[PDB]
Amino acid sequence: RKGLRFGTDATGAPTAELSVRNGSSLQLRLNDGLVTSYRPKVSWEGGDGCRELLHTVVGAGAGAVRGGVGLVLNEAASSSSSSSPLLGASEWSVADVDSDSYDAVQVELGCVASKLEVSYVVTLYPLSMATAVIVKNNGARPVELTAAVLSHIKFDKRRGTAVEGLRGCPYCSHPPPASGFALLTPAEAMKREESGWFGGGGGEEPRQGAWTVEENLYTILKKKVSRVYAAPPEERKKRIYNTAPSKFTTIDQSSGLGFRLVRMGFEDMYLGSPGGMYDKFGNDYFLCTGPASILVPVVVGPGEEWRGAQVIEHDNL
Amino acid sequence: LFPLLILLLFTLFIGFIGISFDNGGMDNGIAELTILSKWLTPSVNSYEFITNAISSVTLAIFGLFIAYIFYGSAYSFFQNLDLINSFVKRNPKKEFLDQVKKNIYSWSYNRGYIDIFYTRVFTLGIRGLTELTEF
Amino acid sequence: FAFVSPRLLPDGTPDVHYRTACGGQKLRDIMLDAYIDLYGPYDKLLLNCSGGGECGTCIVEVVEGGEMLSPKNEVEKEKLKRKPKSWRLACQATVGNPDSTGQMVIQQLPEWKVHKWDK
Amino acid sequence: KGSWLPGLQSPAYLDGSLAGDNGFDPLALAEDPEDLRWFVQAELVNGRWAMLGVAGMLIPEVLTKAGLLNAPEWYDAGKETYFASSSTLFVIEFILFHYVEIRRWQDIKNPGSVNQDPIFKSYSLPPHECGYPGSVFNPLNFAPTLENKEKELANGRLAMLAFLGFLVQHNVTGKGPFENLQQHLADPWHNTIIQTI
Amino acid sequence: TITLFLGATLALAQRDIKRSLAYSTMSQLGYMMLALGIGSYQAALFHLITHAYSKALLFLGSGSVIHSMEPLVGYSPDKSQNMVLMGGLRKYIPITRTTFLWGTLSLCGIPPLACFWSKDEILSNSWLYSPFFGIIASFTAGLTAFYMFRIYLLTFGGYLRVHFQNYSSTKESSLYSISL
Ligand code: CLA
Ligand SMILES: CCCCCCCCCCCCCCCC(=O)OC[C@H](CO[C@@H]1O[C@H](CS(=O)(=O)O)[C@@H](O)[C@H](O)[C@H]1O)OC(=O)CCCCCCCCCCCCCCC
Ligand SMILES: CC(/C=C/C=C(C)/C=C/[C@@]12O[C@]1(C)C[C@@H](O)CC2(C)C)=C\C=C\C=C(C)\C=C\C=C(C)\C=C\[C@@]12O[C@]1(C)C[C@@H](O)CC2(C)C
Ligand code: SF4
Repeated sequence: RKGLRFGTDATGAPTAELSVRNGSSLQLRLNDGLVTSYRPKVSWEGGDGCRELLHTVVGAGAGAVRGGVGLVLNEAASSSSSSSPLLGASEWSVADVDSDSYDAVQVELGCVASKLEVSYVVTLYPLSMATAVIVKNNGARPVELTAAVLSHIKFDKRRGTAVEGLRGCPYCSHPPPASGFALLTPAEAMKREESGWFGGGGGEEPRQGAWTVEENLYTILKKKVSRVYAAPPEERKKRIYNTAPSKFTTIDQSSGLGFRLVRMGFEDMYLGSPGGMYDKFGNDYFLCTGPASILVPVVVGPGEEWRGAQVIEHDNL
Repeated sequence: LFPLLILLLFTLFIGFIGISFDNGGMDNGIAELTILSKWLTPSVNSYEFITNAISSVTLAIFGLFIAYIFYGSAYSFFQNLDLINSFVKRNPKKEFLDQVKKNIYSWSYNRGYIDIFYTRVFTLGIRGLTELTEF
Repeated sequence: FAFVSPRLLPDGTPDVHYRTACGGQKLRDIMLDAYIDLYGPYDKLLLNCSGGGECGTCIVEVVEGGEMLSPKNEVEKEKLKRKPKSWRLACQATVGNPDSTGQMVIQQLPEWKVHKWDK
Repeated sequence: KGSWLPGLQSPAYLDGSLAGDNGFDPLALAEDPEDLRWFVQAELVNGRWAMLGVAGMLIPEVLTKAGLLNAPEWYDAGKETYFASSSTLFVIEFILFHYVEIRRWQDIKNPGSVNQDPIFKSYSLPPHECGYPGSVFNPLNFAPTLENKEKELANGRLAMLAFLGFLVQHNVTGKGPFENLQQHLADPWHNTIIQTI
Repeated sequence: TITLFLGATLALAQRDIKRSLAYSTMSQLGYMMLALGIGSYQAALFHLITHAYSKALLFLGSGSVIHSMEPLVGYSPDKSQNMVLMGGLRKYIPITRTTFLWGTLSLCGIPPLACFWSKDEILSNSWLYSPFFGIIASFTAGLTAFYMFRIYLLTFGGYLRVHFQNYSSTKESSLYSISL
């Protein structure tokens, strides 16, 4: 194969241990876009850093029911509200790997010939991994999409786990459920997010928002604590100057680590967490959160391009 | 770093000079146990002193606590942040409180105006007195 | 609606934020309405804060819509020796209450930016 | 792991799999694996019964000198008069122990053989780990994890040491060790092994 | 009891470590000057003995912190020694951090450490004299515990606000995002 500063390996499926001259390394699967693990250097004493994604165990055969970054793209079918037709179950072609040094590596997957031309770019910097999508389309009529990343981060104890930095968004407490949003989960993330403990916020389709909840968020009332945090669906996202929402941040009061989740070109943020039906998915805590553009259909055009990129910085050396 | 360490060794042992007034602290250790070593000076524990020290350390921990609330980080476990998540939501007197800020800082940056006083009085008084005794 | 547009805390391409504001107040309060950060890495309690005063830790850089602000004071002329003519203090400065049809673009705190490399 | 000598390399005998490994064999006794197992079991049992014994020494002494109770010294308890004479309880001890310990040894020779109570066929036993028996011994469902075996073995080693100390100090003195502690606290310099010779 | 409270209420919001330390030591000498004014100087001398070391340690630690961070920011006072662009150093220089903490806690007043058994005695004697400034002494004994820990939390816990990727981007930007 080809490789400069890593090895295109195989364990059940083709993978790659993207590495840098700092210790940080991500274990990306080639069978799909589902990154499996990402080990930065968080602390100084201890040789390296270890605070990865929540990577569930192998299941049937090759398993893969793990989640963790898996890009979930779809097509907003112009037939019904069926925003879950397909990921375009097809091949995947690696191309034009580059490093530029021994502290940066990025792979470029490609998938064509059934849907439009989809390009996927996964980058690893000395600190921050990143995922970007290109959705180049042309043909009979403009087609649509959802373009969601999930990125199920791992958190410490589910009793001291929360998020800062939003504090202001319309928060659109309406979740289209069963995958967070954007069905066709990366072969698994979570299923049928519901709440039956006590009175939860939102009439399931408000924009109650006007957030003004203070510095923290205290995400503990979970298994359905999941809500798009973007601007409301055209009630204010219609006219000029429609109050761009935000960029993210995280907290875990029991370890002392931070992981900023910057979005670029996407539209929303799916802060979603378990903590209810949790004793079936491990021990400590986790939650799915990432950007996308799904709150409205995403008509792109007959010969145009889409863009979207999540970046996971930590700035916590 | 050597002097820092050796002086850290001092900032903990020196408290044993006037250690306490309740049987000293040990029945052995003949090295001036309950004869507290400030004998160079001229020529259970007391309940009142106990409660006085309790009030002192209470104000101390209260100051430390407000300091940790305002400046301390959040990634630790000693900023509950539930209350912090409340005393921004229903903050009643923010319209008034900030003005107090607008005062207090405006003072400390002005260095305790008494400093400017000697400037606009003394070193501007003699500067004219010299001119007068010249003319 | 003195439509404002923030160029926030230099990021990769831009880092723009949008905000609809009814003129009449100062820049400080109108920013602290749209929740966008102004006081750099300066925290609540006492560190260089409290509005309309001395320290001068809010140095917003105005790019578009400059001909809609109050004129410069002399405290601005004093605490900004280092300034290029562009930016001001924004803590003793106001937008006109009658300018409801303005269009102003602002870059936030300088000295933490690498820009004018753009446009 | 924690080689008790910051410069010496640990021998291949004690890798670190077994709990409490520190390469503490300057005489190369257990360099044969089966003998290593033997001494593992021996250390386990010695430490458990040493913990038992040191408790039965210390706690009664302090509870008597506290005025809450009244019970003779562990050495002064033999000549004491009970509901049962010495020989009776001794032979009962002998028969019961010749049952229990021989079952233990049969388990040692054969992993998973003597499991069931051969009286009734249910209620018997879940398969165990050698040196760490099954259900009827750990009723509170404690998970036999690491930092439990290590704490056990460390406490047991120190208990062995403390028991040997009790014995030799009774030899040289014949007095209650807590009284030795009180005399010590009086003046550690005037009260030590030096003066009593 | 005038210079005590005055030095106390000027260490607030003073963002220069080698200046706030001076304000703190003046507010501390206020206590000695008060204690002498009631006859029980046998505790004033003890308080002075404690405060000497408990402040010299802090000054030396501040010098070390300045010279440690001085290569990152320009060679300039008020560009260094200004603990608002500094802040968070527990990870980078431990041996000169534990000393700062165990000195500033002693100065704040905690039973096991020093500078405690002295100011407690002099506060007791002050209250025994008269509440008129006993209450002022008692209040400053908490205001000091506030700002002495304000300094430490400002300049020893955080993300090194110079670089924490929200305001300044000087770590990694030219990293060639999604390619041609
Ligand atoms: C748990 C272990 C332990 C403890 C707490 C003590 C404690 C004590 N022993 Mg002792 N002792 C021990 C084990 C222990 N011993 C062992 C194993 C032996 C046999 C070698 C002896 C033999 C011995 C004699 C012959 C005498 C004492 C005496 C004493 C008392 C005075 C101290 C002294 O003279 O030096 C103790 C002398 C020793 C030889 C002890 C050596 C113990 C070895 C080095 C291991 C202990 C290391 C341990 C980590 C450090 C202490 C731990 C402690 C701080 C918790 C004191 C209460 C004296 C006494 O009762 O007079 C008041 C006395 O005459 N001991
Ligand atoms: C409890 C109630 C209390 C009430 C108040 C009591 C106050 C008593 C003390 C008065 C204050 C003293 C502050 C000194 C500050 C200082 O040293 O400034 C430094 C300047 C430096 O000069 C200047 O120095 C300049 C450099 S620089 O600016 O200083 O850096 C230089 O450029 C310039 O040429 C030069 O002129 O010094 C002066 O200009 C004047 C010095 C002060 C002269 C005092 C004379 C004696 C006063 C006695 C008062 C008695 C009152 C009772 C009478 C019955
Ligand atoms: C100390 C000890 C063993 C120590 C062995 C050691 C350190 C060996 C170390 C080495 O091998 C290694 C590690 C490696 C080699 O290269 C080096 C050496 C050095 C060779 C065992 C004690 C073991 C001590 C034990 C088992 C004590 C048990 C006590 C009991 C049961 C008490 C019972 C009573 O107290 C009651 C219950 C009631 C009372 O009234 C009556 C009685 C009967 C007195
Ligand atoms: S006015 Fe001067 S002091 Fe008041 S906030 Fe703006 S900058 Fe800080």
